[PDB]
Amino acid sequence: DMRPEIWIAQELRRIGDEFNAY
Amino acid sequence: AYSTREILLALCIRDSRVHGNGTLHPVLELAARETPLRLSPEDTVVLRYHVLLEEIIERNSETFTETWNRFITHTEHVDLDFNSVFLEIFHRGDPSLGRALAWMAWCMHACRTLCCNQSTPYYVVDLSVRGMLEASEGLDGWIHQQGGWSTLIEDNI
Ligand SMILES: [Br-]
Ligand SMILES: [Br-]
Ligand SMILES: [Br-]
Ligand SMILES: [Br-]
Ligand SMILES: [Br-]
Ligand SMILES: [Br-]
Ligand SMILES: [Br-]
Ligand SMILES: [Br-]
Ligand SMILES: [Br-]
Repeated sequence: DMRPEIWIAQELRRIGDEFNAY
Repeated sequence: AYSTREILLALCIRDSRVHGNGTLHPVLELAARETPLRLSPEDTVVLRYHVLLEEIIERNSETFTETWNRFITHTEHVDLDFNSVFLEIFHRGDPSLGRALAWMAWCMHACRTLCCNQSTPYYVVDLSVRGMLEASEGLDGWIHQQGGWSTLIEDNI
């Protein structure tokens, strides 16, 4: 139920951390 | 001193101005009235962020498509659910520029998807734009600590 939202946040944290070296 | 809500809303409007008919969904008109938006969508700071966020969307095209589709097809209360995504990004370690931009790009991509699909019910567009704008207020403390949105683009990105 709240599972989609935790996956989404995992992905955006990852994307944001990749950018931090960009 | 422009708020995160103002800059996100200006980005979404600009993004609408440059996709499809260039027409604004009634929901974006409403949000401009009610915020109230004091930033121009044609302001250079908005054009500059718009390019950075479009670069992030394009680089992560499929992941943005998938995450948004999963979100919108599983939610039973769209505006509330934006808040949950937000907190899991920004209170899970310190906020960073990258995470802030990743969030803003995801929101702008969601708004673009919702506004380009002529079949999308009004209430789904309305609650999503309200949801993203309200949740984004949570960035104001940290971005102020960085000298504001304008400082970040002019000097750090
Ligand atoms: Br997690
Ligand atoms: Br204007
Ligand atoms: Br990226
Ligand atoms: Br794309
Ligand atoms: Br809903
Ligand atoms: Br949609
Ligand atoms: Br409508
Ligand atoms: Br409706
Ligand atoms: Br500059």
